[PDB]
Amino acid sequence: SVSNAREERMALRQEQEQLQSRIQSLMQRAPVWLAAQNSLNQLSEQCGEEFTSSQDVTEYLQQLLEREREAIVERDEVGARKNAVDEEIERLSQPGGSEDQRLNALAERFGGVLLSEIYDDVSLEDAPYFSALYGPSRHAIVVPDLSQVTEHLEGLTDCPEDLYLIEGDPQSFDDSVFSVDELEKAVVVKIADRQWRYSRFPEVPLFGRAARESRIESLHAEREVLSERFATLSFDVQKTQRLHQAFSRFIGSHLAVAFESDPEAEIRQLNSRRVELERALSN
Amino acid sequence: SVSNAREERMALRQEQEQLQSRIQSLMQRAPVWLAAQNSLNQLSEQCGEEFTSSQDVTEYLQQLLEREREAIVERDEVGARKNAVDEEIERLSQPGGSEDQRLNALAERFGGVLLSEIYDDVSLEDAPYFSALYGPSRHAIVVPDLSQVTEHLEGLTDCPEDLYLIEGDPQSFDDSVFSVDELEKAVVVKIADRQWRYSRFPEVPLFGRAARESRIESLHAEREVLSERFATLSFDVQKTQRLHQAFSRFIGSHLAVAFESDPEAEIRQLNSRRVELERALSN
Ligand SMILES: [N+]
Ligand SMILES: [N+]
Repeated sequence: SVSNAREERMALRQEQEQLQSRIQSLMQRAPVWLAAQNSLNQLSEQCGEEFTSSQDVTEYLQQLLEREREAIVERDEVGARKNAVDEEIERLSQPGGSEDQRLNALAERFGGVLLSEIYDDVSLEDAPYFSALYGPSRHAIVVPDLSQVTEHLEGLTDCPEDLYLIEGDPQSFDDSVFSVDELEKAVVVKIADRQWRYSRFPEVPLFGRAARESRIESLHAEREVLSERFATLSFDVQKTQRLHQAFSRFIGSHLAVAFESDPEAEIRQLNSRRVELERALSN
Repeated sequence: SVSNAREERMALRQEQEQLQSRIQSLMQRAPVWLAAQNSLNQLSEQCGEEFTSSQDVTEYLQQLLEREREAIVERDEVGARKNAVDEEIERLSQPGGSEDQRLNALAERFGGVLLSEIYDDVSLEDAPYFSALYGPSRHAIVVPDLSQVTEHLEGLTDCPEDLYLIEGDPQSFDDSVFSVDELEKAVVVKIADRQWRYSRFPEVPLFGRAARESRIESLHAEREVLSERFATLSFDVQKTQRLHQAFSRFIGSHLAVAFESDPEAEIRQLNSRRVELERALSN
């Protein structure tokens, strides 16, 4: 019967050579599973959440990446709009410049209103065109009687060499009328027989500083709201890309190892089992 | 007979007391008639003439005084005219100033002439009025086709905001026409319905720098001819007023005495006569 008793003994060593080498691997495993556990606590500490599983890690990260891309399009979109205003404003600001002061004085002299002020109200898209339109008549003074001037007309001496005057109701003024051919960024009026004026569209037109200055305020409001939202976004992004890179380090290095049962658990268990085997080889 | 012989003797002393005192006066006379003769030679030396008589002195002086007054009205009249030119010139010179250079460039661009040059020819009395007249159309460019511009019209960018153009023959240009009311040192055009322009007469009008610059030359010519004649006159006057005062000194002091027969002539004559008397009182 020697065969059952001898072969039986083999199988116990056979196993013990397995438990021995099996344990040895768990020992290489430990130090790495240590570093792995550190990184996992740390990264899981960076945000209030609990990672029981590796799938949790992948889930928190799907969300992390949307937070990121969305924040990057908004911060980019905002700053785009911000710069579109930094620019806008710049344009409406440079002033030409300079209308004559004397005119203000004469319009005050004769009861009545300036035209720079009557049409100070006009729109931004229209303002440049209408300035070219009235030719040198832009700074005309509007007075309904034209009687005050005729009297004080002789008196005036220092007035600008050409003075333009128009009889109308400043409160409800009735637009002029021209023989005109509109050209790109310019206008061509037939002022008379065989005579024509070409006036370019100005940057900073006489007419419409009031609707203009008014837009320029609205742009400052918006700009400061943008720079405020931009600040919040760009921080938000930096913080997110910082947790992005957080996950990568961990993913590339410690992710496989973690979510394993501690090595020591099986190392001590296998050991009491190998001691049990050795005792049976002893008995 | 004692009476004839004694009384006869008296009359000889009687006379000798006359010759004695008569001679004494001639002696006071001499030194003064000396100084008188010096001044007469001297003054008669100052100008090539001969004074045989006191009437000669009065005659040369009538002439001297006309030379003087006439020279003083001419020198005064000349300098009056000179200063009327120093002034004139000053006025035509101060330049306003300044017409746009770009215009020159554009008129060269389109075959054709400027209006500042078409009317550069006008008169001085008319120039200021016509400048006020054309309003801002003074610097218009005259071109007969108006075709070159329409093509290059779009291209133009930097041109002054208002550009004025007129189709005519620069060589034989046909004046514009306005609805105008002429005012003192100003003009009032009805440019349109319910619209009027007031342009003051300029000092230094755009039109007529060519008839102006041309007058200004003629004034420099004349001015230098005046300052030349003025120089000759004013010297001539100084020299004359110097001979005027020459005559006065002499007139006030030595004129009575001169034109007398030398004292010594009668002093020696009377003396041989008083010696003859004394010899008869002796005999
Ligand atoms: N328009
Ligand atoms: N005139």
